[PDB]
Amino acid sequence: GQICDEALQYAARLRELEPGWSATPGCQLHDAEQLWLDPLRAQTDETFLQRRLRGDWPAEVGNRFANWLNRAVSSDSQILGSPEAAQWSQELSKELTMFKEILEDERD
Amino acid sequence: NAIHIGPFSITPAARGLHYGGLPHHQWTLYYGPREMAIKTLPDSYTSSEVRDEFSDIIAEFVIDARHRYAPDVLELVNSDGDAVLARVAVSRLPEALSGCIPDDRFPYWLLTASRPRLGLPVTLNEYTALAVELSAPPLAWITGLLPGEVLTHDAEEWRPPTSWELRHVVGEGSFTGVSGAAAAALLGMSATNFRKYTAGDSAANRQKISFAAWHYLLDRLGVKRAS
Amino acid sequence: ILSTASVLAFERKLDPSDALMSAGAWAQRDASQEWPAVTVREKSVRGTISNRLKTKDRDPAKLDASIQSPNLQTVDVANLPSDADTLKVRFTLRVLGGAGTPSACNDAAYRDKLLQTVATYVNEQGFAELARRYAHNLANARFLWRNRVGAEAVEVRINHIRQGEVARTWRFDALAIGLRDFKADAELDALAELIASGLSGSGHVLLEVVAFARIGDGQEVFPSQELILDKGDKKGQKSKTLYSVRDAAAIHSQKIGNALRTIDTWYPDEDGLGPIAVEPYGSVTSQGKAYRQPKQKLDFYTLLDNWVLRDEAPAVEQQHYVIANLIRGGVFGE
Amino acid sequence: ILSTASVLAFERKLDPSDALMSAGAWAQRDASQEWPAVTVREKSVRGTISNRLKTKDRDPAKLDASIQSPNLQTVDVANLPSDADTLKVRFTLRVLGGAGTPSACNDAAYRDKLLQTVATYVNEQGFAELARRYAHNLANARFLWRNRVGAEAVEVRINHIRQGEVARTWRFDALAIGLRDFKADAELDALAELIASGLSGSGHVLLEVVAFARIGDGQEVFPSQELILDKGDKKGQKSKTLYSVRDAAAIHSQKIGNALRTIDTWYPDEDGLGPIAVEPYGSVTSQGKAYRQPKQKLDFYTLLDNWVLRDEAPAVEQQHYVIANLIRGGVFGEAEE
Repeated sequence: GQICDEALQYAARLRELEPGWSATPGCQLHDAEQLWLDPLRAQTDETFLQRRLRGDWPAEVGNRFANWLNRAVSSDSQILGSPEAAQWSQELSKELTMFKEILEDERD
Repeated sequence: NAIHIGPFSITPAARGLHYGGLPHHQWTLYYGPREMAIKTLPDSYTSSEVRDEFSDIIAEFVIDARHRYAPDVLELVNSDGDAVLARVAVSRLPEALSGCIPDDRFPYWLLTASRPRLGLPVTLNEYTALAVELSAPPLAWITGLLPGEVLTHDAEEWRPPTSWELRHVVGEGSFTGVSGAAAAALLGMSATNFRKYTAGDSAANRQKISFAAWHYLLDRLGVKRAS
Repeated sequence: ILSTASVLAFERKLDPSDALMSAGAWAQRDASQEWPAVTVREKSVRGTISNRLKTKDRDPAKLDASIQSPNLQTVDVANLPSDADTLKVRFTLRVLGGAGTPSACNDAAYRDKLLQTVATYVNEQGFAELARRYAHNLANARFLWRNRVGAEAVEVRINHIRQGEVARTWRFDALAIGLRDFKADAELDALAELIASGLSGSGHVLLEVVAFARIGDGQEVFPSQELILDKGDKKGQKSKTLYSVRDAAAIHSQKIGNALRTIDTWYPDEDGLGPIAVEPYGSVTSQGKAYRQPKQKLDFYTLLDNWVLRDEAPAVEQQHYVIANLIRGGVFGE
Repeated sequence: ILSTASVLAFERKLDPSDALMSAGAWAQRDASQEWPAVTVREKSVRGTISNRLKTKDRDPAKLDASIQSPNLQTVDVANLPSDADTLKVRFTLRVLGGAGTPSACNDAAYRDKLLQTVATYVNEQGFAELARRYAHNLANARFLWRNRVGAEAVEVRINHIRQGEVARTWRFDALAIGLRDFKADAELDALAELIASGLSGSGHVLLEVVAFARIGDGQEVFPSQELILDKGDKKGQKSKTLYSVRDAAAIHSQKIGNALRTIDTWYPDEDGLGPIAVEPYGSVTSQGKAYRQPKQKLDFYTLLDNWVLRDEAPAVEQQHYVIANLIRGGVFGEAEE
């Protein structure tokens, strides 16, 4: 819960810190998650791409955050074969669901 | 006014400077001939402060040399392959190892901890014999910092250690942490007759330690097993 | 005392090339040297949400809102031309021999024991059973995976190429030879004797395998699907990319190799399902299940460990399976 | 009184270049100057679970669940084109000479004692045995490591290049000359004479070695494999990279050099395995074993210290092995591991 709040605060401070949303040279899926972490559309940003970003909320980026959480939490047959690792994954999924709800509350 | 911490030596730069209005000197920390660090410390620093400025670099050297020259680890496992029963830090390998995967034909196996494992089937009595023969002393990593011709058992190839090599193991700043008085008491010798070994040049009444005294001292400090 | 080596690696025998795709008309196949290659092209695709979402959701309004977005993707596709009904797939297969020797091994004693164990297998019987099943999998066009289902007539031309020119030809109707049973035929036995001569190291075998599939005019062929990065946008092959050698649709060589070693009919769970590919814990990814499950003592590792260490040589069918796994190659180690 | 030098370093002789791979058709082997290079491509690989498992695994639910989620990799691959069946591998090789002089040495007494020991070796016999074995390993295309295995016809062209043009040409059938024994042949002995002239310092030897292997159309060739560094990847990155020099698939120079010095037949274990590369404690990585293990007195260092310090000259084949290790070069002395 501290790591989820730290990620939310880092996303909020990164969003407030950058003045514009700058286009990147050859940035696929970094732009893909950065659209979920995006500020408003700028003068360089297109109205069509801004409308496409505003229309769809980035919950799938939250799924990518779950992929980051699976990167953070090491799992194996010692936890998958046991009952405690499933409960730890369920708690991590509940925290990721709360973080995904907080993220999806902004967009859409 | 150089400072000696075991094999390390901290020397000043023989002419100071004025930094921020105050007089300073450059102190160099050497490990033998290799220069490890330079700091610029003020005057009116006592030698304890000069020691505690370089103590962190000395400690990181000790950490890296302890991890780098760590002895090998054999593991006694059962017939499945997992479930370690015992571990033993050896200073040598049992000479009959050749790459094995344990099966259930024998109930006890002795593998290396290194990953393309070598192993041998044992029966808990030859495991005890191998562990008694090949075990490593608690300070075996200091043997990594020694020239290897002062650690040999062949008396024809052995040469006695210098004063700098002797300061790795004997002295208050040494890696064993054993003073010259305690090392004199280990060898059944007077502190003065033992201080004759730690002079540095052969003119100032310095004789060399003998083969038996050096190897028995390495045995008693817990550095080399010396069987 | 003898134990199994901790590193033990075998180079594969039966190296196939990448299978190139080309197109032409039927009965032009005897002049099929200038047939143009099947080009991979791009197209757009936009279909609504067909996947099973979480049911009993009491919100049809979000369903209707999701339906209003077409989710346009871009898809690589490969079709025959409109004036060709025959897909020609060409590759080469090299048979080398020396199937007992590992390329890397720790123990020399285990290496000599395994070498003499494969030697007693070869002295007891040659590679002729395995070569017969490999010649069957060459005979039927199993290496056409989805280009074989729903074909009118598939024909396999196999050229043994001793010098730079053709030394012998075989011609098979690949729908006559089934994908189920292993029959006998004099030309098929001659091909099997050639493959067994290659696998025994008595000769150097290089085969050119051409398969003609009568699918239809402008029909869709199925090359190997590449791995697609999810970094870009909805364009630039966002869903499907097809493998290609230079301006030609192609199949991966390990796809061909998986189809060639589909000879395992000795797995204990069933025999009415037909052959599967030889694998330690012989498993098919289409079913997501593992035959030769190691609780039963019939996986490759337990069989090889009982055969080599304890000298409990298994049944001759399981011996064929173990030698087929050594022909397949692998990394067998801890 | 005379001890070994604490520092002793020898630069290598027999410098090969990187071997570049091109592809063409056989019987165009004389017009192989515009043959296009073999390029390195990528492809995808889906893998099964085909390795050994622990007893913590092999529960059937766990094994089938592992088969449910597969492993997808990208792999660098190199093939011939579908209209070409001949791999061409070209490099250059410099034979230099001066094989006794160390590049760095502590003791001058050890230096000139070692120099006169190599001088008595050269006076007693030339480099003719060593150059004969080196020209053999040039003749059979052993530097094609896996590209030689199962090939229909291998042909080696060696052009000795004196000024900017060809001064002599040799042509060999590499499948005729075995990988097992060192035979005799007059063209091969002329090549051995040239290499022994280079090793003795009497001349300047530059050779250009071209090898042709008839593999087949579209078959897979095997360049050198690089080392991939990825720390916490995306579970579908590259698992195999191949070496390439300007988008041409290539073999490392030290790979070619390890295949050139595969001349050690005098190791005490056996001789039915064949020659191995000359190493101190002569060791093959594929067998995971050290022949010339120093518990027997046939490793490089005990032989060299007996020959130089105590004048116990070994057998003439062990002297061949010691001089081959001095030609190989190395860091000898008290930089010990």
